[PDB]
Amino acid sequence: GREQWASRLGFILAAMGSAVGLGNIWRFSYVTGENGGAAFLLVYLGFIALIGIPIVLAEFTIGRRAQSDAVGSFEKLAPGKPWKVAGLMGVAAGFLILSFYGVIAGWILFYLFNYITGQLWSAPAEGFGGFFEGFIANPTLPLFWQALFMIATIWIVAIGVKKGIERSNKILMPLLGVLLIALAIYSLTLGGAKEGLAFLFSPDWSALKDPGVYLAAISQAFFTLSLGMGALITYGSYVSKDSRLPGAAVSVAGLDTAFAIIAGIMIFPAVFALGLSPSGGPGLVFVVLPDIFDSIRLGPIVGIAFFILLGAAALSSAVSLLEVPVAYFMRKFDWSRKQAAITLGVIITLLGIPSSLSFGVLGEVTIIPGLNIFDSVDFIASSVFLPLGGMIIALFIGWGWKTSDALAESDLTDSVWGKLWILSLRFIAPIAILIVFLSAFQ
Ligand SMILES: CCCCCCCCCCCCO[C@@H]1O[C@H](CO)[C@@H](O[C@H]2O[C@H](CO)[C@@H](O)[C@H](O)[C@H]2O)[C@H](O)[C@H]1O
Ligand SMILES: CCCCCCCCCO[C@@H]1O[C@H](CO)[C@@H](O)[C@H](O)[C@H]1O
Ligand SMILES: CCCCCCCCCO[C@@H]1O[C@H](CO)[C@@H](O)[C@H](O)[C@H]1O
Ligand SMILES: N[C@@H](Cc1ccc(O)cc1)C(=O)O
Ligand code: NA
Ligand code: NA
Repeated sequence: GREQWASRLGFILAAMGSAVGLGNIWRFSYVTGENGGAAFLLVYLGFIALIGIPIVLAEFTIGRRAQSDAVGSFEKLAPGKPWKVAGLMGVAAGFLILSFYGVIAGWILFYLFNYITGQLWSAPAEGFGGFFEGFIANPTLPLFWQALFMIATIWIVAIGVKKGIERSNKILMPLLGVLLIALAIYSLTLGGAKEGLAFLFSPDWSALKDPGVYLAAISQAFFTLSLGMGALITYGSYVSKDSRLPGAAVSVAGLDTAFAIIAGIMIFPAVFALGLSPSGGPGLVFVVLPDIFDSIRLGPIVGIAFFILLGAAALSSAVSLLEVPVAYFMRKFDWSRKQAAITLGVIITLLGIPSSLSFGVLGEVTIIPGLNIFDSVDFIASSVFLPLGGMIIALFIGWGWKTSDALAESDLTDSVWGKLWILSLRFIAPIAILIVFLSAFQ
C-alpha cells in the first residue's frame, strides 16, 4: 500500500512546496544579515550550484529507486551497510528542525491574527520592535499559535500523500512570489536602497576570513533546499518512473533561490531605510516588515495577504518535515499514518516548547556553549546533521553505487552533465563539506 502522487505535476510542486518556506524569507534574511551579506551570499549561491543541486538530485534518485522511507531506502539499496546513518540522522533532524519551525510559524499566525482583527493598523505605542519582543517573551502566547500551526501540520500529514500533501493550493506560492516582487519593488523606493543593495551584492571579502561564514552559508543552503535529511528521498519515493529528476532538482533549486534573492531585495533596503542593524537576529523580518507595511495606505491589507501567503508556504514545508518521521514510523512499527502523524506531531510540538521559551524566560540557558536552546537546536540540525547527512548521501552514490546505475536511475547519460554530477558526489561536494567542518571546528 505504498502511496504515490496522483498527479503528474504532484511530485515537483510538492518538492517546490517543501523547499520554499520560512527559510527563504525569515532564515535567509537574518543569517545573511549577521554573516555580512554579499560575500556570504556568493558563497551561499556557490553552495547551491555545486552542492545543493547534485545532492538534491541524489535524494530524488535514492527515493525513487527504493520506494521507501529515508531510512528504508538505505536498508534496501545496500543491505547491512553503514550508509543508513544518514537516514537515521535525517529522521532525528526532522524532530529537531520542525520543533522550532513550528514556533516561527506560530509567530506567523499570531501576526496574521493581529492584522485580521485590526490590532496592527497602526504602529503600537511601544513600537514594532517592542511589540515583537513583548509577544515572543510571553511564556504561553507563542505556544498557542505554535500548537495551532502544528495541528494543521499533523492534519495534512495524517490525511495522506494523495489527499493531503498533494492537494495544497497551486495559486498560493505563485501569489507569494508576486507579492514579494511587488514588495521588493516598493522597498527599493524607500531611501535605503543604495546602502541596502551594496550590502547584499557588493562583497566585503574581509568577512570570508572567518570560517564560520562558510559554515553558515552551507547550513542555509542545506536548510533552504530541505536537503541532507532524506526529505527529498521521501518525496521522491512517491513518484514513479514517469518523471525527469534532473530538471526537477534545478527547478526546485532555481525557484528557491529566486525567492531568497527577492526576499533580500525587500528586506535589506527596508532595513537601511529604517536605520536598523542588518544583524538584529531571528525577529528581523517581524520588526522590519510591519513597519514597512505601516508606511503604505493599504498596508494592513498587505500584511494580511503577506502572512497568509507566508503561513501557507511554511505549512507545506512543515508537512514535508513531519513526513520524514511519519513514513519511517509507519514502516518500522506498523503505525498507521494518522497514529504516527498525531503521535510524532504532538511529541515534536513538545520538543519545540523549550525553544519557544528560549526567546524569553529561558533566554539565559545554554546547551551548546554560547548558544541558547533555540540557537543550539538549530545549530546541531542545520550546521551538523544536514551537512553531514548530505556528505554521506553524496558519498553513497559516489562510492557505493556503480556509475551506470547512478546515471540510469537519475535519468542521466555519461554526458558532460552526467560526468559533472558523479564528480560532484565523489569529490567536490563531500570534500567541500569536510573542509568546511575542519576549518570551522578548530
Ligand atoms: C488565524 C487562526 C485563527 C484561530 C482563532 C484564534 C481565536 C482565539 C484568540 C486567542 C488569542 C487571543 O489571546 C489574547 O491575544 C492578545 C494578543 O493578541 C494577548 O495580549 C497580550 O499579549 C500581547 C503580545 O505582545 C501584548 O501586546 C498585550 O499587551 C497582552 O495583553 C492576550 O493576552 C491573549 O490572551
Ligand atoms: C507590481 C507593482 C509594484 C508597484 C510598486 C510601486 C510602489 C512605489 C511607491 O513609491 C512611493 O509613492 C510615491 C511614488 O509614486 C513616492 O513619492 C514615495 O516616496 C514612495 O514611497
Ligand atoms: C535590483 C537588483 C540590482 C542589484 C545591483 C546592486 C549593486 C550593489 C553595488 O552597489 C554599488 O557599490 C558601489 C561601491 O561598491 C557604489 O559606488 C555604487 O554607488 C553602488 O551602487
Ligand atoms: N527548506 C525549508 C525548511 C525545511 C528544511 C528541511 C526539511 O526537511 C523540510 C523543510 C525552508 O527553507 O523553509
Ligand atoms: Na527554502
Ligand atoms: Na513550503
